[PDB]
Amino acid sequence: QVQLQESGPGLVKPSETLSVTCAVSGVSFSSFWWGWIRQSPGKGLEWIGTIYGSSGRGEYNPSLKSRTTISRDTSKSQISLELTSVTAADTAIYYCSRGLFQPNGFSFTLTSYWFDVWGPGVPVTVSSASTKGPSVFPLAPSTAALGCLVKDYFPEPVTVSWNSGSLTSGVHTFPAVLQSSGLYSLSSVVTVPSSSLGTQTYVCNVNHKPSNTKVDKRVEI
Amino acid sequence: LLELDKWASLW
Amino acid sequence: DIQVTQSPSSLSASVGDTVTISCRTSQSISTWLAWYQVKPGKAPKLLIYTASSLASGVPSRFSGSGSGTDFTLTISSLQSEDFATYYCQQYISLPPTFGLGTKVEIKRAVAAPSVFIFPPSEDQVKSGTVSVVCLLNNFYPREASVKWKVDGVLKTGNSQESVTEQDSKDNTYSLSSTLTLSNTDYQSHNVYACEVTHQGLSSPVTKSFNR
Repeated sequence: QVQLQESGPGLVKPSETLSVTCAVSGVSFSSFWWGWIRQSPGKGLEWIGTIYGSSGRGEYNPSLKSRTTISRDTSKSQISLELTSVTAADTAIYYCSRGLFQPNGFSFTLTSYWFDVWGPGVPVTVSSASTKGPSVFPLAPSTAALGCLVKDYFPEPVTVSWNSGSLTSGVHTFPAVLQSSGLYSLSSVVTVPSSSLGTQTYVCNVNHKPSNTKVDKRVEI
Repeated sequence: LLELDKWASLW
Repeated sequence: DIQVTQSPSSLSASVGDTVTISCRTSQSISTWLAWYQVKPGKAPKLLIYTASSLASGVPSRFSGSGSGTDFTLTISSLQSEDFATYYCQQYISLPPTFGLGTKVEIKRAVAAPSVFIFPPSEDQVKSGTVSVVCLLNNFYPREASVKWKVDGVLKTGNSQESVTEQDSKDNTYSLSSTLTLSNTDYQSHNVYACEVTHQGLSSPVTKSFNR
């Protein structure tokens, strides 16, 4: 029935405007309320605002109300979120959603919004950092561990395989941590028999699409 | 008008 | 300005267990609580609304109850697909506010971590900024402790930990601890130790190297 689909950029610079779009379908867009919800990398879910499909009127989060503008477009059956003067704090996954409400009986008042359908959400990162490829450094010493250090790159993500993907057993690629410099950094390790060391070859394949850089690094003793 | 829209939606 | 406190932040369970998740509110919200399932790289899904009304297309396993300030989500006979993060949400009054979530994870036998320390490469030394990596591999539960020692002295700050999600095969966790130092700072000290503590360990493990 109802199907949502968020759209928008991946990168926004601080102080600029964040614009994401949501396409609804499989229902009368004018007969329901639609809005935006977001979740920050570690912080919880945060409702931004919801509006009526017909009038475009609605309600915003008081904490974001001054910077928020949720518009509608009946043609595309589409709503848009214009968040002005963003900072790193506005880095989040942005979901589109339908806002149902109920009579808070017996009064002629209404409940607030609960959400029966969400979109997959679009990720958006706010940063002034420039595009930069990672530096790859090897991590070396019956069982033995080894890996690669992929650091000082922007933006997310980097991909890391071992022996062109032919080595996956015991592999662990850690989530990227945002260093104080605005650049990201992670490590990828893999457990291997210490007996095969010195003979077996281990190469981590680091690929950073948003900056072309494709690096193969052989991890030795 | 907001509350008015709200109730119009439900009917 | 209603605050919503969800608990626990995470709970471990086995398939078939009945799991419960509490949701408390700073003030009364009548029956206006919703529950949501969120799996990684998946659209959030409405489980329950009106505190106890099961949403369409949701299995009977999920059940909600409570009113006023105390609420509870119950999943009878936990399924494999149920392993995910769960959020509560009030909507009696504007603005809607969510709980910080409960991560349902797979219960598992205790497993001590395998510790490994990694000295910096000569290449990174030429960078001017070196990284000392300590690895805690395949352990359960998640709770662990890592301390950095330079020439016997505790090194606080300038450390960053990262933790993987529960491994698909053995349901264990792995952890990386990275100590970033100035090269001059690095070349001025000799021994770098990584002290690890975990309930699977009968004693604190220390992996170290001499520059």
